[PDB]
Amino acid sequence: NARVPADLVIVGDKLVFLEALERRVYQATRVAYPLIGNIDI
Amino acid sequence: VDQPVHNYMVKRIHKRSLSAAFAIASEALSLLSNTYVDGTEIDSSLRIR
Amino acid sequence: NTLNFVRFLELGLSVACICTKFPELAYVRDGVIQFEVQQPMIARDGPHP
Repeated sequence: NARVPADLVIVGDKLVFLEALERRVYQATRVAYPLIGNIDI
Repeated sequence: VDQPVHNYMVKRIHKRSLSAAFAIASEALSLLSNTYVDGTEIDSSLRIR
Repeated sequence: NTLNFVRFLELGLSVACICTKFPELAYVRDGVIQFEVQQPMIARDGPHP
């Protein structure tokens, strides 16, 4: 195992990660970030 | 009256891939192939570049 | 009264610039700076180039 700087939050009774990877990945590239999907109404 | 049930489920894999490209120019390819060597003090810098 | 003298280094605006001394500035016709910036790459598949 290795020590890694990463935030951990508590939701309900479960300890989960909370990652928002937009600077480590998808920064200064030519690809669009997912989770910005569209809807049709 | 009820009897206990057993379930059997089977899933299969799905195959994908990744691709990335890498290019070298014609001048760099000519320098790396050690063809037309001349002026060994001025072409060594271009080969190192 | 006596004036309160201001030095540029003690001001908070000195953090916004890199001052440097250059005596032969009157002889400089043109001075340039250069940048070499590279960018990362993500790898994908499917109907993409």
